[PDB]
Amino acid sequence: GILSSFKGVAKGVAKDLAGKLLETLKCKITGC
Repeated sequence: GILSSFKGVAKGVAKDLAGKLLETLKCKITGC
């Protein structure tokens, strides 16, 4: 389903988006 894919992944996008694009520094800082 689309909703399944979104709620599975999109639900935590607010923080994790930065985790991906800024992996070089957010994940090092926050510990993603």
